[PDB]
Amino acid sequence: KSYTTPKKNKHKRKKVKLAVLKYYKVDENGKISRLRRECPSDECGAGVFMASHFDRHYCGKCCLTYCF
Amino acid sequence: VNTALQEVLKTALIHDGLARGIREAAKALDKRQAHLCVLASNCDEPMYVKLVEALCAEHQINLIKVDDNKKLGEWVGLCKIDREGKPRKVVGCSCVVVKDYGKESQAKDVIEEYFKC
Ligand SMILES: [Zn+2]
Repeated sequence: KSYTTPKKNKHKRKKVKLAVLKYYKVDENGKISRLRRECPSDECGAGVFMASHFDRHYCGKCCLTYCF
Repeated sequence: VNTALQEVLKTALIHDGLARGIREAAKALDKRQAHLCVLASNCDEPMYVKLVEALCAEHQINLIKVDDNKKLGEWVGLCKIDREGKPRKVVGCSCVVVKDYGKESQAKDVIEEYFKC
């Protein structure tokens, strides 16, 4: 119930709809292009992409952050 | 060819070679094992048609058009419950990839000969 300590919620997943639009892009022809890099690890898949933050990125199963 | 698509979907469901969704289809085409694909046409997609044929028609693509997603959704069986009549609440399915290992059947040769042309 409502105790003295206030309730703090967890990391709620916001409904970022139509994220598939951020996966690829369409040119005039049928060729494809991407804005995300590819993780070369064997634990990562060939199609598994990598995140996009302001300075660095973040993998999936790999969880490697390539920094300069 | 409707019964051929029905029996190859039953083969994929009976051998667990059927997969649902578009992100796994993207992973399958990027990993270069996508052999069979079924598209959707005349649906509620506002600008997704050019996107879905742009990310679909790369190489070795069999063009199969389903008129309704909801008719496709009950065909795939996203919510295949209450089999003694009508399903309760089904939502239509998007484009899927069929990586089925059942290449030997009574009509797989007919399917491959139809897709040879
Ligand atoms: Zn990685």
